[PDB]
Amino acid sequence: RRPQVKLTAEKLLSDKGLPYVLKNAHKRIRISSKKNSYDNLSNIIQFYQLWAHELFPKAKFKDFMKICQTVGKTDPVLREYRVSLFRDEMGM
Amino acid sequence: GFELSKLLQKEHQMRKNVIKHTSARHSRFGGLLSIQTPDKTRLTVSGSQALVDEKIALQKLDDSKKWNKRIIKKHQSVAAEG
Amino acid sequence: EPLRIIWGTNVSIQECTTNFRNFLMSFKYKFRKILDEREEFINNTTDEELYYIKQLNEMRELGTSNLNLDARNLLAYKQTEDLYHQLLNYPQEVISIMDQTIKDCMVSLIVDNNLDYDLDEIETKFYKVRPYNVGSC
Amino acid sequence: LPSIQLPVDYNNLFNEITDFLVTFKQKGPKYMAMLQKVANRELNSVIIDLDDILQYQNEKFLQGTQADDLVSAIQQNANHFTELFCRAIDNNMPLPTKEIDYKDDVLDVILNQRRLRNERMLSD
DNA sequence: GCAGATATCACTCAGCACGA
DNA sequence: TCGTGCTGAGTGATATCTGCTTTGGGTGGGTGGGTGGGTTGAGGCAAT
Repeated sequence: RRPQVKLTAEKLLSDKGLPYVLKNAHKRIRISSKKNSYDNLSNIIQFYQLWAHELFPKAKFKDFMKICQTVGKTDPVLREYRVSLFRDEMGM
Repeated sequence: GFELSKLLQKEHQMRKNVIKHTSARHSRFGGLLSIQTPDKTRLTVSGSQALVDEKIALQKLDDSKKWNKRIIKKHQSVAAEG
Repeated sequence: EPLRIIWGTNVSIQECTTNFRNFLMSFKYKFRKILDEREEFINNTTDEELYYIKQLNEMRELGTSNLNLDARNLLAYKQTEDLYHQLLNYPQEVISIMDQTIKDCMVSLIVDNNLDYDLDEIETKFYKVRPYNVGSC
Repeated sequence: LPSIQLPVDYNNLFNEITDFLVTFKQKGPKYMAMLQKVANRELNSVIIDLDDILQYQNEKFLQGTQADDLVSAIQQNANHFTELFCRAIDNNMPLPTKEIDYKDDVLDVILNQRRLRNERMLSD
């Protein structure tokens, strides 16, 4: 009767998602030599889990990562953009 | 005896680590936490232990989710192939 | 940096924890006497000593997991005036925070003092606070 | 559910009630002052005197602008006019004049956060 | 008319082999 | 070296279904009602 919510390229490419990550990802995340490795890993996973929950509350963190892997493998439009970001850096 | 003592010492360490996640008060004591994300929105997480440690709060928020992605494991017993 | 906040209010839990830890760390009974207009009754031995530090040390020596608390003592101190109202209005969250802060204070006292006490006994013990004298009956 | 044509109109009665709470004068209007006290958290009970309603009705009729008999309507079916009076008070409620605490108001933080979230969601 | 325990059917997804 | 159409498999939501009492007893009541029923006997203690 109702199509299942699914992590499509459209949601990822929306303002919330990859654009949000590129906007503010280095400022919030911070790996410090003084702090232990566990704390830095916790901080990184803390940022990414919050972003995923804001974007895709449906799936847990590990499931979100696996779905992201599959989508990146499949979707061509996602590949287009992923190549594009790298291309801009080569330009820079 | 020595092996039993070592195993008991390992189990005691595991129990000590587990105790860190349990609340001093009983289950029905109550207490709701409201953790605000940077985009001015707050999510409610219950439990006494979630109030002090943020990692526990995030972990409980993770576990509360119900939907699970598929995992298919097709395995054949040895008796099937003799 | 998500900010922990008690539901339905605007009190930061980290503020509560740090204020309670400071109050426990540095509290002298002379403040209680000053509050009750009993300044002239202040001695120089009992009222010049860290009350709750002795309470926690006695707890450890006797192996107990209970610390009775007086709200009027919270009112006496400077940093914990709002903590009294918070405890009165939101007892569950404040009580849990106080219990965890008491456990943290005991652990820090043992570690910093460089005592020979084994950390296992304190680590696996549940600590609870029992406030009383919280106002009119 | 067959329908009947009862000789009672609720829009007109609600308009009359709204006019009653803003025009009656047993000092400004009595019930306006009573509500003003409530908005300051000084009163938690508003008592509507049907004698006042009768006096207002007779005053209006004397002027020639006869209106519906509100007193008889209230007694014949009272469980419905509680809602009407509450709605009228909510509509005509005045803004507080004395500074309120607003500190330990669970159903003010809840509502503020609910408004912020709704505005952010709708705007996006 | 209403809540709970139970079983039915339909739809969609990850693996597989082949052909490009 | 690899891309995609076909398939079996398994949940999700939804269809029918049974059940909607139940129960002996006064801290479940009598505005829940008798077509839902409840039928002691000895022993201890106050009053006298």
